[PDB]
Amino acid sequence: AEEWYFGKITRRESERLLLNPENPRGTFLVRESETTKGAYCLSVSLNVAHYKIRKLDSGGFYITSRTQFSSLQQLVAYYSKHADGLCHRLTNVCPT
Amino acid sequence: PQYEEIPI
Ligand SMILES: [Co+2]
Repeated sequence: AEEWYFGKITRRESERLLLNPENPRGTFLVRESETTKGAYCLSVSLNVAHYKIRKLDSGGFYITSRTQFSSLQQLVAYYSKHADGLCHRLTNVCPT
Repeated sequence: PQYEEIPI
């Protein structure tokens, strides 16, 4: 649950790590958002896309309202099976 | 600049 979580890393640095030529499409990491407090961000790779992971006041997370999760790990497991709206399916955890 | 949105 920690592997793909890079925490407080900048958007610029997440793009720099994801854009490594060794990383296949679908390489990703989850991080804290720099513009929206309380929310996270899923960065996936070749270009990088950034998705805001919003948090409901009751608890859960979601990128789009039609697909909600109890946690970041439930969100990651879901998009690792189907991109379902994302640019690509989550395939690889970004190397440190 | 911005973020990608899952299409509606
Ligand atoms: Co299927």
